[PDB]
Amino acid sequence: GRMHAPGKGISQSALPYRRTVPSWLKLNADDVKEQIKKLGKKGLTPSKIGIILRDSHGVAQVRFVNGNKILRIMKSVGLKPDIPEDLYHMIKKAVAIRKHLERNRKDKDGKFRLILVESRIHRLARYYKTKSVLPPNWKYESSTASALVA
Amino acid sequence: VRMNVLADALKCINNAEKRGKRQVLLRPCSKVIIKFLTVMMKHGYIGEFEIVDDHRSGKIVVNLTGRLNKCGVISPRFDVPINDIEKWTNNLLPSRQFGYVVLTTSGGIMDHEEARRKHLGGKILGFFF
Amino acid sequence: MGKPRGLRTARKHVNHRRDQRWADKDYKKAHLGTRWKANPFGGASHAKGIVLEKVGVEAKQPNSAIRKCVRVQLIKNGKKITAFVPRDGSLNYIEENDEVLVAGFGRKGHAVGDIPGVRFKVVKVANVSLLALYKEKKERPRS
RNA sequence: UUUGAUGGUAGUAUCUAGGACUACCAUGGUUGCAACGGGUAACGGGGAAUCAGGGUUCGAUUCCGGAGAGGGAGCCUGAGAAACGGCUACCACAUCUAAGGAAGGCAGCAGGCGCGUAAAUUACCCACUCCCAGCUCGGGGAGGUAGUGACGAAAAAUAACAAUACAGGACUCAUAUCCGAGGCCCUGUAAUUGGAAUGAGUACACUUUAAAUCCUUUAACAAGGACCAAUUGGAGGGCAAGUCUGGUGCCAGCAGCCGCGGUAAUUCCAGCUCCAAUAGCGUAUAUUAAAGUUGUUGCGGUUAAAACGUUCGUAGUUGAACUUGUGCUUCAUACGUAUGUAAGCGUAUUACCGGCCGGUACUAUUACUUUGAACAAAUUAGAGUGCUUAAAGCAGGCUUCAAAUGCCUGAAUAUUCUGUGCAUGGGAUAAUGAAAUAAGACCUCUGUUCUGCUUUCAUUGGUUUUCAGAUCAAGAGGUAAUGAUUAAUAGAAGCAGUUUGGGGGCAUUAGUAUUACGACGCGAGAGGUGAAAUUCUUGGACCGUCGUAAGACUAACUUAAGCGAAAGCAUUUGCCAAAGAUGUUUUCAUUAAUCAAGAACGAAAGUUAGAGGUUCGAAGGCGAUCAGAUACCGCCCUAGUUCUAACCAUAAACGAUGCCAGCUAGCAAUUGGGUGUAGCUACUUUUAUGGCUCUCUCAGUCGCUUCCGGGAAACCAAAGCUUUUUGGGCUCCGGGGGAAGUAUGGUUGCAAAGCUGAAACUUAAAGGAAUUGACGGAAGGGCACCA
RNA sequence: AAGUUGACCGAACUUGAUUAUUUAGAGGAAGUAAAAGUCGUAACAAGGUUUCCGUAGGUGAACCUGCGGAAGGAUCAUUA
Repeated sequence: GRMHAPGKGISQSALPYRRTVPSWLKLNADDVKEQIKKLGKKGLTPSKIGIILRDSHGVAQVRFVNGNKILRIMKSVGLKPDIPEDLYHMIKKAVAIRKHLERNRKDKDGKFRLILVESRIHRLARYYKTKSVLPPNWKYESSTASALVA
Repeated sequence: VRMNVLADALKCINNAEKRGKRQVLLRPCSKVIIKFLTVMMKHGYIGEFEIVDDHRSGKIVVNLTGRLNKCGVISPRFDVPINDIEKWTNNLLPSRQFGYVVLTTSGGIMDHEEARRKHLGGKILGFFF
Repeated sequence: MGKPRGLRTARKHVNHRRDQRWADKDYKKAHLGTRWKANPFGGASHAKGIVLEKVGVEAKQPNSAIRKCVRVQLIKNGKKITAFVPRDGSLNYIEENDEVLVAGFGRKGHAVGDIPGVRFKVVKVANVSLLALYKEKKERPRS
């Protein structure tokens, strides 16, 4: 593992075999609709909505309580992001390495960490322009980029 | 990364029978590789194996006898017609008494004795003797 | 070790063995044009010439004998080489500035044994087949 | 690509398409899947040489195709030529000439010169096969046919049968590692001698053929070795074969390599013998096999030659699982058993008529694969066949010794011309494809919208509806389980996440030390070293001491710990940005793997430009030692070490070991995280925490022990799973040693130099891991009056 | 018919550039063979200053020295 790092450590979620459990849920299964988007209107990316509802409702996995995933439910409401989330956070990192480098030069090991994160924004761009959620003519230019993520 | 499931479940068989274990755990059982063992099951080499059905990719816990000697895969899957099927049994299998080279012919997954009577050709999928 | 074992790597394989045959000393010897530029023989088995001088090559030690060679200028491109004559006798049978036929020695161009540098061997001298006049079945003409 | 390159457009031109040519617009076209350029000792293909396969090398050469007639250009006539056994000119060579001029092209067949290692007669005829003409009849150095011919293939002279002569073992038997008789189921050497065969020659005639020759067929002649007379290489090993005899004496020479030879040579030179293949065989160059030393089958890269210093990274090469799978009922079918052809349930594997059966409407795709089609022969594979056999040949055979259109059958089938392309079967494997707030499907078949045109308005015209062959859109609000596979012990990203680490940057700050100076006490020494001297004491040194100041370096704690891509990283504290790992019923959904080119970093030294300048210290200058000492040792020191802003791009940049992935074992430690130990345990009260305890658990890293491991070993849980030439994927590098990382070109650089990178010539060994001796500034343990 | 005007094919020579080979060269400097010459002993034994590497400077010559690295070392190391 780790395309840009040595550390081959494995860790993930272990989703069980049973699907439709909770067998104890208080309300409708599809009343997570009006709490995916009511916390989607607070600017939360669907990673944060997948874990804020593990503890209040507390729903286990959304793709078994409803029919489909969290990102598909938000654009059924109409809260899909301008740029998808694993590029929104991958660019905000590469923004911050450049803002650290416009005051702290002599640093050839924060610069190296920028070439890493920029060589993989160019790998998620090169894929999202194939599956057509990013259009063509969409590049990483690092002079407009800081007004996207902020 | 795994460019074959068939290599990462046939060396895993072959490494566990030269030590003489009686059960091998293979991962993660493409239906290509189930019908490879089913060729080997009905010629005695393999016991009645069990497919644990977890809904990610699958796992098999394959029983075996100990009659196996070398059960590997050929890669890349060379397309073999019928007239050049014996250039791949001569230089590969130990003698023309026994052993098989398994083919994925146009009809199914079969060995090289059933394919030469049914008159089918295909790709080489692996070998066992 | 190495080689790409994918289905569509016939491009790399024939590229590689073309690339890597140029390390072999036997391939590249016959594929560089020096059987005419470096070979004083014209890429061929024999050559004819006219001699210059009858000389003694000092043999490489442990062996120690002056070796009685002949330095000849072949007429094909004027290059001046040194050939070895066998089978003692063989220089009272030469009588300098007779036309000689010269061949190789045996190790496919380069030098052979105790004689350093000398790579060629005299076959006929004044048409009368030196191996046959050595056993006196042919006589060299007094003309 | 000005001067046609890519296209459009109109033309011209040609037999015709066409930038083929013109004019006007357009700016295209090819390219790392190798364009362009160069080389070629390149005519292409059929095919040839050689191997078990996979293959390498060659093909001027009789067959098809192209090409050209000394070099180029032009052209006439002709259906056909840019023809040269046609012409015209120029160029180069030559020719004749009475000096005005005229003609010539053998890379046709012969022949001569020349070059060469390298290749034959200045012969005979159109009978053959066919071609051409006005064309049964002419012509055809096309073609056939003799002469030369050891290129190469085939069949095979150089004796054979007996006798005694001298002789061997063996058979019977006196006898048995002694010995006679029948010496013999033996074979040799015999110019003993005497016999039987014969083609080699020879010669009448014959057949032969266009006329011949040769062979075959042949009346007469023709073998006794002294001749009809077999030689080429070798006799140390590799390699089957005299430790023969004379000669020479590291000479002469031999030997592919290893090796021989120095007045005994198993290797030379000869004699006497012997062994190999034999009308042959030796040598030279090339080439194939040998070669698992080119590696697709099938190599090697820790140490033998070889993982880029590091990581990104495009081209490229490779890429997780998932979809109608079968079950029953059966019956056809090898022996209550076996369906291996098929038929019946998973709501409809394509609608009609014909008498289960045919016309018949309809076919997501490509790779692969089945059988085909399709196409030259010779070759090759090779069927059949007594040219006497043979290689060949495509004939021949029979009734039959016949009479006899009197018969019979030939003259296969294939690799090849491997692939492309086409037809057909298959649908395993592998890609693409589809339905997302539906420009989704059938439907709501609504007529809202269509498109159109042939049949009739007798003919023929106007009014205009229907079927409208077809084609757009349906009255959209209604009837379709109305549509999104998994979530990889793949990746990515997140987290109310808790952390953790000499990771990098910037500030801040501490520690003693080493200097250098200031005071003060002291008194003649002090540095140093093998011994020294250089050196420091105008004594106030050395030393002791309080100090101030400066630049360096961060000890001890310090590990078989940690972090980092690698080079590297250690005084606190703050701030900055980043990272692995663990945890996670988080998120996305194949985004991943590795990598030419290209990018970023890259110890030290060296280089630039400043600021520093303690310690150290190449260079330099002294003192010793030493035969010598430009060295080691000792003194002050310079560039440098230091910081900044750039350059450079190399290290034994090492684990001499590329990266992702799966598997295979013990044993003990520790780094980090998690989770049960009322295991202990610090005390707010025990609890909350912290410390450890054993017990688990991830990612490992160390360590040691041996495999069912492997290797030449040393050795290694990888360097193994490289079976019984094996196969998870990707990339780089090597092919005996030198010459040499040189020369040269290109490129980078301020330079130093870096990344690329040969050949001539030389060489029979270089090298790796181990073993025994050697038994030395190698440690250990011992011994002796030759200590 | 000659002869002619203009176009177009164009040989050919003269000049320039561009390649692609081959060759003469004072001097200079590396390599190989040649052991049997001179000088010293660099390395391998703790080769008598352990060796090697990268990099700079210096030296009749092998070599020397600084800085950094490695063990292919003469330490796999015992020091709560």
